[PDB]
Amino acid sequence: DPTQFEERHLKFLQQLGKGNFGSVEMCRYDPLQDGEVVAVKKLQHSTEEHLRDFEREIEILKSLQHDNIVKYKGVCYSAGRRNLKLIMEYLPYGSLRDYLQKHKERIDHIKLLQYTSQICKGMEYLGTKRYIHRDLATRNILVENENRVKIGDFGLTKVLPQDKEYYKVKEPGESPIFWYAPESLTESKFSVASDVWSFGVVLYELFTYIEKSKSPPAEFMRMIGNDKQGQMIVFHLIELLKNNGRLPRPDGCPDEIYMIMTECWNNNVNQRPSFRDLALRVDQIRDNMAG
Ligand SMILES: CCS(=O)(=O)N1CC(CC#N)(n2cc(-c3nc(Nc4ccc(C5CCN(C)CC5)cc4)nc4[nH]ccc34)cn2)C1
Repeated sequence: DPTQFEERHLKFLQQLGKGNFGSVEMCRYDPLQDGEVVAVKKLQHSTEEHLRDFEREIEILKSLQHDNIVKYKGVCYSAGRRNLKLIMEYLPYGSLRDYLQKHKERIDHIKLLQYTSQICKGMEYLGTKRYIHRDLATRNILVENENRVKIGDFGLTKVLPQDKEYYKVKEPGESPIFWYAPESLTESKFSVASDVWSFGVVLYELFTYIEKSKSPPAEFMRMIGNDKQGQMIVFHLIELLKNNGRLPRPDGCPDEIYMIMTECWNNNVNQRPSFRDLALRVDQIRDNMAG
């Protein structure tokens, strides 16, 4: 509905996030001019290809309704109905990556496992639509309140072809290589199982509390050698992963939780756990610490 969010009533307030190809702004929608705060995603450095990808992303988000997925509100066909902007609920505590850093002193293991469980259920839901997220990372998780997080961005999400259980990317632009499964690096293959690999990296991130020098890029670069540049980095990352190099157990991380991470990081795609497996395992851990 192009009349739902009219550009003349959508007022900019603050910048919330920004990257090479997109940004999110805090805006106020006041049709009666005298209104709700919303989050608005727009492209940056747009092209016809990027705009078509953005249309697919909007359709993906519109099709999702789940407690742990940020809520679609609509679209603004701005610039006289010659451009597109995506309208979403505003989540007041921002990205989980920043929230964990700001509030680590009140976030214990059982809280981390609540966030883990919630991310997992969002991903179970995504898989029922045959969507592959391809960019799971704490920077793409948003915090609604102390007890609720949601997957907040779907800019790299792809729909599986009807007769295959993987999506093969041809020319990969934005590639978060230090979250990628080995078969994504070596064969450009993305699947539910590669999302599970990346979820293991998210779980690692959580239990580092986003401490300085413990991020996946920083750790993998320290193991590879900080002087390496360009494709050499990739070559070494592939060799490292294929022969069982892995992110370390974070300081203070229980062995049981590191074991979850390492089971997600199986080079054998079919042996990785399912998101249903993981959600039940994590919720049983929480419940057996204390319900
Ligand atoms: C393609 C690149 S992108 O730019 O498009 N990309 C998407 C991207 C990553 C993800 N997911 N993102 C999304 C949002 C976003 N934020 C919010 N609320 C918010 C509230 C408060 C603060 C403050 C800032 C200052 N201080 C640190 C404390 C928190 C920030 C945000 N609500 C939202 N609803 C939907 C989206 C969204 C933000 N970043 C980044």
